[PDB]
Amino acid sequence: NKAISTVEPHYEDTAPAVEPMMPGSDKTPKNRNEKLTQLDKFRFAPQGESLRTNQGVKISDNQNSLKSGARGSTLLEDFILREKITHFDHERIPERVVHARGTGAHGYFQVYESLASYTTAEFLQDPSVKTPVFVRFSTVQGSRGSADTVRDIRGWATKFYTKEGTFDLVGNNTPVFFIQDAIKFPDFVHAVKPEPHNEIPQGQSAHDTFWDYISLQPETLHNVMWVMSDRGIPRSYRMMEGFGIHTYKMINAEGQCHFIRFHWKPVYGVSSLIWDEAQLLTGCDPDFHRRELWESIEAGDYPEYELGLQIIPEEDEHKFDFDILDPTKLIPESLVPVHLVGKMVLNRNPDNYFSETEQVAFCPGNIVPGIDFSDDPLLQGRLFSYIDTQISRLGGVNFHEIPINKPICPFHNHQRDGMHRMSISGTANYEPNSINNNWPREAPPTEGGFTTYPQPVNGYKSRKRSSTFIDFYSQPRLFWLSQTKVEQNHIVGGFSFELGKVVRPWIRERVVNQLTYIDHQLAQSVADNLGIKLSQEQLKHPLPGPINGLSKDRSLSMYDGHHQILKSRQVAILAADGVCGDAIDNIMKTLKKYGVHGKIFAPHVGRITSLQGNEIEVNGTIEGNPSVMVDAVIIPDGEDSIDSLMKNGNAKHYVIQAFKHLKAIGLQGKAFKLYDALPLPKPDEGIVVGDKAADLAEAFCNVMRGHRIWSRESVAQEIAG
Amino acid sequence: NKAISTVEPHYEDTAPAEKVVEPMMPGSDKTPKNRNEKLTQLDKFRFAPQGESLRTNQGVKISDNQNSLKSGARGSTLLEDFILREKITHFDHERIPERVVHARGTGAHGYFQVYESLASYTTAEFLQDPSVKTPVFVRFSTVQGSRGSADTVRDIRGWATKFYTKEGTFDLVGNNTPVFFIQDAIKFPDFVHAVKPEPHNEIPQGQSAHDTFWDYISLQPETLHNVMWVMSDRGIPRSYRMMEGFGIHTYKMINAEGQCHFIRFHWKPVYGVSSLIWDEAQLLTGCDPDFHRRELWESIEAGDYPEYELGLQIIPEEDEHKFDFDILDPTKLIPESLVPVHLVGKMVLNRNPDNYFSETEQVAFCPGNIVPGIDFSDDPLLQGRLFSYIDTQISRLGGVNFHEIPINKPICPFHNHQRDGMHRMSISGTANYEPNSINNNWPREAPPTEGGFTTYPQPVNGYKSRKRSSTFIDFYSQPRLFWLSQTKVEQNHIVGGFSFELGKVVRPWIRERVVNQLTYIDHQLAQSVADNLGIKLSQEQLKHPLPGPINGLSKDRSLSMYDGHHQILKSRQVAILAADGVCGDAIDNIMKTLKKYGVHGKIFAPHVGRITSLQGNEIEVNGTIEGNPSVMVDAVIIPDGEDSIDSLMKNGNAKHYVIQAFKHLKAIGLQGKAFKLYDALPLPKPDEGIVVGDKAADLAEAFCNVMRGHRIWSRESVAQEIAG
Ligand code: HEM
Ligand code: HEM
Repeated sequence: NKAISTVEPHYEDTAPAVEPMMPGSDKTPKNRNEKLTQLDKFRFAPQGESLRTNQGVKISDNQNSLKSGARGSTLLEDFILREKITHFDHERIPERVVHARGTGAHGYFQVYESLASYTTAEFLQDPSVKTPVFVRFSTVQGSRGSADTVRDIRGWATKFYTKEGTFDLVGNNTPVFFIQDAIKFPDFVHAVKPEPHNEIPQGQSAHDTFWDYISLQPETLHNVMWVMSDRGIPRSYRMMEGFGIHTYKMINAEGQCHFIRFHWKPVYGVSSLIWDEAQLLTGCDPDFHRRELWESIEAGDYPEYELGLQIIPEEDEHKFDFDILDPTKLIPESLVPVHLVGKMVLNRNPDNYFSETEQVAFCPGNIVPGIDFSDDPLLQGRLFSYIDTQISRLGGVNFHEIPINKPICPFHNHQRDGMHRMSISGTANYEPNSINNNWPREAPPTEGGFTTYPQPVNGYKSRKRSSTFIDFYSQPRLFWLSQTKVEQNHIVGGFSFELGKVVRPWIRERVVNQLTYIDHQLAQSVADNLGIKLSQEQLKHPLPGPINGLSKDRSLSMYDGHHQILKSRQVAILAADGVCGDAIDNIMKTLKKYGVHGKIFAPHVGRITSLQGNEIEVNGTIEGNPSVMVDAVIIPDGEDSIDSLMKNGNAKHYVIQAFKHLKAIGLQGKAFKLYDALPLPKPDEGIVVGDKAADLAEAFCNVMRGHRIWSRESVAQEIAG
Repeated sequence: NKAISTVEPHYEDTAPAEKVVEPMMPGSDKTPKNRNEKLTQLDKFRFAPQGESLRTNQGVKISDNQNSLKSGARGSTLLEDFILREKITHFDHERIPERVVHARGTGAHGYFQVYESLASYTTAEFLQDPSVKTPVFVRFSTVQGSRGSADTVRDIRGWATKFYTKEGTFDLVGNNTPVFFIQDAIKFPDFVHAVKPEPHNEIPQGQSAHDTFWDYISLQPETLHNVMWVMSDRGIPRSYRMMEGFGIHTYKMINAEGQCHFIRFHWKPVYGVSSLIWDEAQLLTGCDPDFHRRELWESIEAGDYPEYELGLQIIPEEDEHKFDFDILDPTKLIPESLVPVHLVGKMVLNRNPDNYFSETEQVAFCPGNIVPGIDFSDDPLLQGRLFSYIDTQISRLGGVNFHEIPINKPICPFHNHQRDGMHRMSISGTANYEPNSINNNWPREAPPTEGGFTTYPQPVNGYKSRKRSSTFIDFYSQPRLFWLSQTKVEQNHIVGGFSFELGKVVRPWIRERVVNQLTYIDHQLAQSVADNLGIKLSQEQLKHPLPGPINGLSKDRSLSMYDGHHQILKSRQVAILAADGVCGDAIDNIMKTLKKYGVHGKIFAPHVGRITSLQGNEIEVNGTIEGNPSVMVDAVIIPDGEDSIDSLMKNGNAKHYVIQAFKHLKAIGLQGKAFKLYDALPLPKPDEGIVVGDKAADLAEAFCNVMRGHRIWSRESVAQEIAG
């Protein structure tokens, strides 16, 4: 009778008589902006509402097709079924051709002080204006189901909804790109994408065709160095840098042009995973970066970034040992410093991933008055591409009427029709007209009408790479020389693991040969790893010289040049029934004092009982949340807890793995027994042992500030875990 | 200077000269002698660029593929650069929508052969003549995840087979379990939405382990049977070569005399049924998301061709109502010990695609694509499916002419009066209506006795109504049947699947409602899962009524993967761990003993290229220990060599290799000083799955015979304690 009712219409309440992830409107409705307010009209509230067809007809039985009898044939006249299945059948739209895998969030931007001296852009004029933003973060190679923590460039697209136009800063998490001229983009992407016969491999550049292309195109080496480094595996989108890469122009009210490069510097520091850890994480949480960003917004650890600019007066364009118009060159911050000019806060998750994140459309050609393009030949080709791709991705030329894509300022023009036209126009569809007195009207430049800066143009129509672009190794060498030794090793690790998966040996030898033109130690280390004998002529290949008297730049090193923030990090607390309850409380309160999140992982979900008899709510099982998902591990005392964990292979392995991943491990009291029973060397600077819980946790927090125990790395390679 | 030359047009060779296992290649490169009538049809659409110029799509030679046309070498890019715009345009529009379900998939060409004429059951031409080789294209897939998601997830596996027969293309569109989750097509979007990533955050990818899925399960007990299958190890197959397939639905077959037989389709693999274990499967998605796709492609390049026997359960029309379940209910299987499976033919997949997008991505299957001799039953799930596959393909493949895409074309004639539509390839020149006289009514209808399709005149009696058939209201007997048929090991893995999945469900009332549903299936099942979830079952929950036997059945052997099916040794993979100083003759005798049983040995060393034996000889290695962990192999063997052992004992991944392969119940072979490495690990007294010997070929022989059991299940209780 009750089983019978589950296949009959459901007319009664199904709701029962720490919290899950929820839509932003449910969880942070108080965080608002002008764009979110515009989106409210498109939001729905089915509470108290009947289930209905798309035409507004109430449905009585959502459990059964209309048939010729209870056991009969389904009838073609069932329009309810056919409308339902039909909508389902056509849910999917094409994924982005690159950066298919991504995640989005709303926030706002504030300029610190008017930049009128350098630009007329309205969203950079008034420190009291809160300019809404939408940001999509992404990887690049993988399709939309691929894993978050792969080794890849990360895309970083910010849509500023300004009162005089929508401006898109479409950048990456490294300051250079792989290629110089847009014409090569499909060649480079085809090389990195899965190979066309077997569509293997997903979310990895470790295959023949990528390294083949690298080996024939030395311009790629600079960005390859970045992605072979630990920059290629950020800990979190909240903890990477961001760059527009291209040189743009900035025009002020006098008509004076400054060359400009955009930056985002994360308030939460710059931190990365390690390769083995990253790869494991694609296994146990392929949504790690999306989830972490979603949950950091719900926690209050709101992503914050400072917008920076490198500012170069027009007359200084030719004073560097590199073309500022070359997208494989960066401008070292030692020569041209980054002025922090404003701040972005991400503070609201979307309600519907598809409506907002999937359908959002960015393009670098989406500039606003006060900003202009440069002759960077990568950027020039990009301007064509973004609008064109969106024609098929979002089904036509009205994608700007999709609510996430709408400006918040007026947008009157003479364009008409196209697929899924939302607007209803009633005035003259041509300019000049008199029948409507020529409204809407062109705006004079002094009124905000966009104009192009009158840069001089002298030359010959030609297909030719500028001779000033032909420098392929000096910046890779500078970036190498700027790394710490641990960072250099991980670079060598990156190249060797990736080339290890290249089948054709001549491709690996050809890449190693390229490396001998950057640094001989780097080439030698990779070669040794690949069983490659380097000739003496190779060991002696000539190395590039300093760039404007520069051979290192500290800002190019994650760990020596940037800060590590303790706040918002995650700590696994391993505990079973019988754990010391006061220990847990004391650890928790301490973690919280520094803004760190303690997660209780136990052999079962629900609650565990402390030896004091109190119940403690568990955050998940040990088996479900392995050590790769947390920054550090702490184990509280309690005889029955420790004994349970020592019988648990996963709990023992949790400690071995975190050790090998160079993470801080805290051990209280009898908990050290567990460490001592394992095949692990004796405690080092990152094994905090103590009897007092509060003391131990304070010391444990202090060790976390260092991010990882780099000195452990040598012995870590001998650990069986 | 060479550096300048790389940014100017490339007019010279780039391949290497000489002096020098094989990369994966388009099937036309590696297996051109594996032919069929379909591949020959596809030969017309292939191209040899060797010695050809680089051209626009209009055929215009390109002189400089390295630079946009600008106003000067350092100038602005000109709008007039049609070469650039054409190339970027096409790239900008490469992607098409993924399939709304089973978006992650792999395809391979092959052929089907019937054993004997099935004429007494069906007129279907491809089941009439053992001499003919019917071309097939198969697409295997997962269900939930998008196109980039990982192979070895816990999911149902899809298995669609397109038969290019001479009187029509027939699609058998199946899954790797014999039942489905839901009874009626109208529920399909609800179920799929429930299992797909949740709509606010699109989390999680390739997992049912989240609240909305198990919310749906707890409210729709019809789902429970197929949930048992996916929570078992059926949900993590070793290989698409080592799983079963089922059409699930009762279909009809119709012989030339108009007789109807109710049937159900089966695929039985020659290479047996073998599954991964969960911890292993999960690690596998991290180190190789392409694992099944790669394995299938490499199996074909190796000549370990996927082989499957088509099977038929056949039920005379008059037996329709004789079972303790409705044979039109797709949450119901027909136990093979009530109605046996009759093997009637054999499929072999023997060629890989040339272009994944052209063939695998663009192929369209639909269970509405039957041929004369086969008809539909009133299964209310199947009936809805007929509508969806054509409809979905209109947007996925860009319109109603997707049948003209080469991979989709039939190999027989196909004249009709359809016309136009987006990307019409064929050019028609005759009357476009029927009846016509201006072309004498050609193409013409075909009489049934000539092979024109006809529906078998099944009686239809009822009232127009939306109602679930009373005969479908049995949600718990077949889950119980399935549970009681598993070994205790398989039962434990089912409990672990429920517990891991429900462990990731945030809302506790959903976890409790599922555990409650399990009390109506088996009290011990519920209790084990409730223990792992911190749920205390009430006395009234443990006294919930359990269902009775099914036509006198409480167990069916075929429903157990390891008790009721075969393990096959041939085609399995073995890690041979070695470093510089390995005993060369041990590797040779191992390699040759493995070759003897058709087992592939892989030398994994601390570095790619070559290791040198103590004898002094160079050995090409298959890849690094680091880049090829133990989850990628069926078993591990460590040859002798004091310098090799000494190296691996300092390698953290080589030691973990043994530990992990031990915990994953795999067979481990150690020769001589190799055991020194084993004893130094935290592992117990060597068991039946550790083979130790000094003589290499002796040890390999005993090693291969231990591989015969697939996994060492008796080791399971101790492996839990082993430090990961
Ligand atoms: C400096 C080099 C480049 C950077 C930093 C960059 C950055 C990005 C980013 C972050 C996205 C993802 C935007 C999103 O979330 O929706 C993206 C998308 C894309 N870019 Fe690039 N890109 C670069 C170069 C190129 C080039 C040379 C082309 C080709 C001309 C190209 C074509 C595309 C296309 C077609 C998309 C997909 C746009 C869409 O579907 O919405 N980009 N780019
Ligand atoms: C017996 C249960 C079912 C089985 C065994 C099954 C099997 C499959 C398989 C294997 C595929 C992937 C085919 C491929 O490789 O391209 C598939 C795709 C699909 N199925 Fe199902 N299916 C079932 C039920 C349903 C239902 C009830 C619906 C909807 C009413 C549905 C709609 C679809 C759709 C729309 C696709 C995508 C087809 C395409 O894009 O070309 N299926 N099904």
